[PDB]
Amino acid sequence: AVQQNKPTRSKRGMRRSHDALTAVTSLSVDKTSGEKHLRHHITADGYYRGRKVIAK
Amino acid sequence: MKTFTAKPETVKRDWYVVDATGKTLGRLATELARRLRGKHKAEYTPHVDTGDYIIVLNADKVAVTGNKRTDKVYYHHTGHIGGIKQATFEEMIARRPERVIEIAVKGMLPKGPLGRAMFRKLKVYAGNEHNHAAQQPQVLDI
Amino acid sequence: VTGSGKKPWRQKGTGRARSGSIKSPIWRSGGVTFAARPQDHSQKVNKKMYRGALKSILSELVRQDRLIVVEKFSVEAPKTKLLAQKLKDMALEDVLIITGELDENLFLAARNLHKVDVRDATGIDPVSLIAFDKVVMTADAVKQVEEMLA
Amino acid sequence: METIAKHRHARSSAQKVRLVADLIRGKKVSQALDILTYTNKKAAVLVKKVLESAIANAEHNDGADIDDLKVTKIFVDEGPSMKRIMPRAKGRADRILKRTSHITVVVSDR
Amino acid sequence: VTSKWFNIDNKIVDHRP
Amino acid sequence: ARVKRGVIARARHKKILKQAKGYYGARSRVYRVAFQAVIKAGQYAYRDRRQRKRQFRQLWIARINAAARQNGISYSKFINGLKKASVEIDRKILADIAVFDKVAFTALVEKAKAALA
RNA sequence: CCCCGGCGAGGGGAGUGAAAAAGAACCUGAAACCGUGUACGUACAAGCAGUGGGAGCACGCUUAGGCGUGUGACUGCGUAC
RNA sequence: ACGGGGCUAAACCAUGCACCGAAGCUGCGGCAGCGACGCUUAUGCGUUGUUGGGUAGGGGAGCGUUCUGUAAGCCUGCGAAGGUGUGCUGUGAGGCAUGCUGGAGGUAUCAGAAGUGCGAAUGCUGACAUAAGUAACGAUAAAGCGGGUGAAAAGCCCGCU
Ligand SMILES: N[C@@H](Cc1c[nH]c2ccccc12)C(=O)O
Ligand SMILES: [Mg+2]
Ligand SMILES: [Mg+2]
Ligand SMILES: [Mg+2]
Ligand SMILES: [Mg+2]
Ligand SMILES: [Mg+2]
Ligand SMILES: [Mg+2]
Ligand SMILES: [Mg+2]
Ligand SMILES: [Mg+2]
Ligand SMILES: [Mg+2]
Ligand SMILES: [Mg+2]
Ligand SMILES: [Mg+2]
Ligand SMILES: [Mg+2]
Ligand SMILES: [Mg+2]
Ligand SMILES: [Mg+2]
Ligand SMILES: [Mg+2]
Ligand SMILES: [Mg+2]
Repeated sequence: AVQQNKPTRSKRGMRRSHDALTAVTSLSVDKTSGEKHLRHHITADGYYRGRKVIAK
Repeated sequence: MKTFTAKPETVKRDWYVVDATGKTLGRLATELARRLRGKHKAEYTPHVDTGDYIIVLNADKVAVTGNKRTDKVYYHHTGHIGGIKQATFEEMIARRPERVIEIAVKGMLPKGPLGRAMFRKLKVYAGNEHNHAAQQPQVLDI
Repeated sequence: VTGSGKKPWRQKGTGRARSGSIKSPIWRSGGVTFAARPQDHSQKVNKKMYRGALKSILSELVRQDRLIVVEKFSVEAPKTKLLAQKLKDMALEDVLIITGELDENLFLAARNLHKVDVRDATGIDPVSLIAFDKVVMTADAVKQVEEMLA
Repeated sequence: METIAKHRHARSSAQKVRLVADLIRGKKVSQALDILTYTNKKAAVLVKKVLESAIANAEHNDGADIDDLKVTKIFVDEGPSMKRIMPRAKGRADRILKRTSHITVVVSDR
Repeated sequence: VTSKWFNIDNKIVDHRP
Repeated sequence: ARVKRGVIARARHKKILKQAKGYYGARSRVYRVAFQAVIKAGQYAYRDRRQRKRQFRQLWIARINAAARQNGISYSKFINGLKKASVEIDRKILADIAVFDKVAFTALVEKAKAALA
């Protein structure tokens, strides 16, 4: 099926009232490196919870 | 000169208490609907609610004439196919007596958002007691 | 219009409006509906209406003292500065000079003056008598115009 | 003082880039740079580069300080679309639009 | 292009003869 | 002599779309829709110039009827008594005194009662 | 020439010029269409979305006041071409 | 199977007096058509009577646009046309003045000629929407990891499965 009348720019932005992205709120800092990472993720230089887990 | 218009914030509203024992149902509802709307006031404006607050006591003692007590039927539909329900005047008084006065007055009020705000000013009780003594209602011998 | 006589699409079934030609004047780059041709815009004037208008025009110039009559108007050399100085003395700037027979010196002396036209008595026309501010006739051109005007 | 950076003819629909740009509107730049790092959107890579670019302009050209800057304005405009052909069943052809965008970021300390 | 296949088919088109 | 319609057509369209300010949706943006809306707005405005006279008089009668019954007489008997007393104030002014000067209005009701009685 | 960027695309300065919002996608740069900002309205309310009445709010005015501009709760009538 | 609420009259019959009720009639202000009669017109003024819903269709009077003459005139880099606002003005199509943009043309008056006015034609051309960030991403033979390069590697190169 297909529409009988063209939907308005208001009905189009009401449908999109739920499409908004939500930001990450909790950005944790490592205890030794002191830098930021996602919670429960290793830091970009290979630390996790104070210990160097990955020598890359 | 423009015709005077009542202003929703400045309008003055008073409280009245009515006893409904022995009064005919319809011939009391028309007096309520006049005063809920404010038709008794020189400042009456069609788009402003200028009426008064009214407490109706003894809603279960209201009277009807003829055989209306057994033969007046209230219908409503529940929204589901086949959902046509009915109640006679006698069993509305038994089950919920206030709805009888409220239903009657509601059909005599204007429809739309203003007629719904007028209906909020009517307080119907089945008994002789009310809780609004702090509002100091006046007796309305109507 | 250059093109083909082919029907752009079939008569029925395509869901588009009916077309029969790409040269249709409804289409972009199609023909003009009532295209022009070369035409002749000349009208007829009765001889008596043409001569009657000259007499009305001529008598108005006299009435508005825009007509000036002399018997002496010529220049000794075909020099534009000579005629321009002559006209300065007479207090004329925009002027039609009508002469019995046209001299070559006066014709050549006036070609470069754009406010001055010089004519023979046979070459007057209605529009030029109304256009110029003043008209100067030699009294031998005043003669010939009246026999021409019967 | 206000400083501007643009990315014109960015290759993404404005509706897709607008989702990312609404996240950092009115944020401090240090806060907005961390938000854009942890957003799993392609447009977040585009928006961040314009944000870093506008930050550098503020230092070099205008003598501004990073710690004061804030994302004052950000908006995404539609750009020209490129038109392509996609062939469908039974000999029909469709027109594909490859939409672009213009991304503008304004930072200011005030 | 040509007509849609259901608009050519007699069974679909000719339902009320 | 070819004439181009561009400059005249634009100004004629801009005249209609300025009268369509405040309308919803295409009615303020699109000429085919704004034209029909500006016509119907003029049809209503013509029709509602007659009705403005009917709706205000009907309002004055209701405010006289309300203030008169506060003095013990209905509208239909109040107006009749003013005719027998040869008082010629129109309803626009009576509805004005009812609200703003209730002591003058009482004097009018007594005059109506005296003539009617 | 400098700066961000991938020795990018794109941009911000500097400079030329009367003009660079004349920057090569370059005179003018309308409308549909899409956005950002501000003022008002809008989450108990039923329909050609206006019109007649109309409170409140915001911004200007000018005075011993109510006028202008925007918005429009509520209300009568109103089934496009 | 009263429009509804409600009604034992707020129903029906008879009599009466109020009042509401329309763009009807009256009041006030304005405009025009047609008659009649006259301060006298010189073809307009004054009074009076009356008329003014309109499709097919007939008659009358105009607005605006492009081009020609008037015009080697007039306005214009002290800012033209065009664009975009605001204010005033006419019974209407319209007109006039000005702020901002624009950056070199425009054109009174009175006549002349028209490719002279668009919302519709399943009209023609270009631009841009909607459905909608939705279906789909083309054989159900199938991938996994380590190293390299690189701004970035599921897909590129090497290796082993
Ligand atoms: N229905 C089939 C066969 C088909 C092709 N063309 C048609 C025309 C009419 C009826 C059926 C057909 C298809 O679309 O592939
Ligand atoms: Mg051609
Ligand atoms: Mg001949
Ligand atoms: Mg094929
Ligand atoms: Mg340009
Ligand atoms: Mg609400
Ligand atoms: Mg009456
Ligand atoms: Mg009336
Ligand atoms: Mg008529
Ligand atoms: Mg034409
Ligand atoms: Mg039409
Ligand atoms: Mg489409
Ligand atoms: Mg869907
Ligand atoms: Mg789905
Ligand atoms: Mg899918
Ligand atoms: Mg594949
Ligand atoms: Mg790998």
